[PDB]
Amino acid sequence: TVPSPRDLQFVEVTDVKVTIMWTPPESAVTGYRVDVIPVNLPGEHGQRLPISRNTFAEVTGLSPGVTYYFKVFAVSHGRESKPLTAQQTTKLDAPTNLQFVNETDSTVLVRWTPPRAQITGYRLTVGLTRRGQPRQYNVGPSVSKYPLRNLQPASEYTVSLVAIKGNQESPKATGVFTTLQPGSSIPPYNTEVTETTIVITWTPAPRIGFKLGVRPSQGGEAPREVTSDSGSIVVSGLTPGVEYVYTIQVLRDGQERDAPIVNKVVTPLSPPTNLHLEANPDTGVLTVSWERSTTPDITGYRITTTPTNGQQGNSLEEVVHADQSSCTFDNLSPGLEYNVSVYTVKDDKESVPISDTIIPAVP
Repeated sequence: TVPSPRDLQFVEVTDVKVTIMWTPPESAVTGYRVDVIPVNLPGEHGQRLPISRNTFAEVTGLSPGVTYYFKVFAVSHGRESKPLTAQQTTKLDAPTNLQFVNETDSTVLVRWTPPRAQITGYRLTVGLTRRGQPRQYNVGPSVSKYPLRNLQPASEYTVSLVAIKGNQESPKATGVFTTLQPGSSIPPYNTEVTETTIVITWTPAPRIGFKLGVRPSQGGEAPREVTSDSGSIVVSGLTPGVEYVYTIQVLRDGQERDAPIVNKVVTPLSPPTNLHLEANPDTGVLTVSWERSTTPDITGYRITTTPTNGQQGNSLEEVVHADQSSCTFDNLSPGLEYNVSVYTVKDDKESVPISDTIIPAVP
């Protein structure tokens, strides 16, 4: 009979990571192994951590806003103790890429990318950067844009947006914008950002054009700056996962007669490509491999397996470092269909996955 550890403590709790530590039993122990199991959600994925002599464990690759069981087993003489078990809910992740479109000198359209967690609403705060207290707006959980009105012209505003889920609040997404000078008419424009492009679109008009500059906010790449009267400018060749300052300036009769509009955005992470699944019927292990993501400075990859038949409890995931272009899954039922997905991971951010299905041949 192996005595169990004691006093489970939560050292770090973020949206994607939980660090736990515990007190050893008063007996000689080979090491500890940690299981992480979702409490309520069947679509979520668990993890099994290898044995270690450390009295703490850092668990990453968790889903924001999800409750997990954390179970610590002591190991001795090849036998395991009863688990030391505690529950923790991860925090919410913040909305990303607050974007602003100037419509008039008093109206601005706010846009953003919703967080990964399931939410019940947003709290949107907008106020003059250097004057007074900001207004607050209650925003619904399904929307990704909000119109602002009665703004002071030629004035800089500070904007914050937090996601809400019941009593839980995410960290804030922040941004700044400056309204147009009074009475100024700019053609209606729209912006979109992808992994490698920043695009501006508008309806062409005689003697009106746009200039779009893009440069990395942290430096490291040469700046870009091009113009067009065609109604669209596509700046491609950008690096995924990088913060870019992009500047828009209207051109009237080929001349710059209005102040430039300054914006900031982070390009989405790029997924891995060329996913391959190979199942060995004689050993029972599945090998997953991919071509590295084109995103530099990622933190790793997250690999999930899910049976396509809605089964529960057979949903494990693996987190690997960025030098790994492969991983293996051991106990998958042969003859059954599994969906395997691989995500590029950078801190609490993830790419869209690359996915494929496999039927392990039952020997």
